[PDB]
Amino acid sequence: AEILRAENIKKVIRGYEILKGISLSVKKGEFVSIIGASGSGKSTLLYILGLLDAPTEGKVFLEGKEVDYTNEKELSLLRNRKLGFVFQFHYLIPELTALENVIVPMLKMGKPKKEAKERGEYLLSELGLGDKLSRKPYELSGGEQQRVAIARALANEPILLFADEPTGNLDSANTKRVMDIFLKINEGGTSIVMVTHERELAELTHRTLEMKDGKVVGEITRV
Amino acid sequence: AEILRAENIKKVIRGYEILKGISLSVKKGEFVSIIGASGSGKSTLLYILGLLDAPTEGKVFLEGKEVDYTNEKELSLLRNRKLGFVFQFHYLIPELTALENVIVPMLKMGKPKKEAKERGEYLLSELGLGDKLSRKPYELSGGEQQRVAIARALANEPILLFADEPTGNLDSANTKRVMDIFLKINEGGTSIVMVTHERELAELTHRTLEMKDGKVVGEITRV
Ligand SMILES: [Mg+2]
Ligand SMILES: [Mg+2]
Repeated sequence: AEILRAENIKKVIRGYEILKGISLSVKKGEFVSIIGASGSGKSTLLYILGLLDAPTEGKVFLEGKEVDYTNEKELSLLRNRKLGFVFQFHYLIPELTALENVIVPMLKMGKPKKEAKERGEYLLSELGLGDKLSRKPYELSGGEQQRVAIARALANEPILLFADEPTGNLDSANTKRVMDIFLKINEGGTSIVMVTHERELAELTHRTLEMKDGKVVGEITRV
Repeated sequence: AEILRAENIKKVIRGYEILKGISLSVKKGEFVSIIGASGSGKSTLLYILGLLDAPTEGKVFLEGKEVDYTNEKELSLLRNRKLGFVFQFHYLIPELTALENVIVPMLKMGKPKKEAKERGEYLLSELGLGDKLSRKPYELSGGEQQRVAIARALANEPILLFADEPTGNLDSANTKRVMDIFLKINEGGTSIVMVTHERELAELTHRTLEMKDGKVVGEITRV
């Protein structure tokens, strides 16, 4: 039940081939991790798979349909409708409450405000922030802000979450809390593709792609 | 040449007096730091001085005029016109370039786009990011993102910068780079009030207020 495929993806950045021909697929419901040395192309690949950057060569298919990277507005539309993102950085809006931050993407897509606020409240309860709904981000710790960002990532019921180093800058306890959140999300059926520096975190996922110098050099599958 | 004064500031949060009666002033051009144990009220004070939160009791005067905290829109107006903010977190907008992120506040105040973009480019050059103008935030490291945030803080030519733990999550080299940036800004004449966990950073400032249990308990002046 493919949800994502890449075919012969290459990416040139400043005259160098950062990605050198990658093909992969991801099934609906799968938790896939990507590991490899710094400069291997892991984040570059994730940004292409997540419709943030276009490939130089190759094709990407989302839910079995080829992605057209040539109209920015239409690409943003598809991305906002289908995908959610978590990064090391939380990109909260500091003048808005934790609740308001979560419903932003829903309002953007035209979801009615009542319905949107209820969803933002369900999501935030789900992620241990029911008590911080009205808090502004500069009041929240990094770990709490990550939980706001994950709630927001789930706002439009995405079919795929992309996570780029989601536990960076997080202590042990918050790293475990956030990884457990991802595990529970994936259990509910949402696919996740996660780039990580931590092999111990990759070990908790169903499949790991190992990268080196812009190629996939290894694949690890865990049952 | 007073730029800021607080008179008998108290702040009740969830039925407890977090700030218990604080009076202070800051002169134009001064670099003031605030230190003290966790729970001393340092960040709470900074948010009131920076017009982000209202006091429960007391008065704040900015450029010798009493601040009215009762109309949110008018308070936001004054804050956006006069003050800039740096936090441990960078609050960048990840779909916008480093340049676009800096001019946001200028456009908000009605500054023409050409003039705004030139300023955003001057500021970013000034802070070692001239080469990252078109980079999206998820490409930038935490240290670089802080430099984008400091540029943005300077966008409307504020009379006062407030910095809350601006070097948290930053390594040694970036901590020094960011502190040096603050020192250069202050040299140019901009006042800065900075909350920090690091006494070694407070030692580089002109004056330090020491807090304990919601009061100023000590003051250190350095020439
Ligand atoms: Mg991680
Ligand atoms: Mg600091």
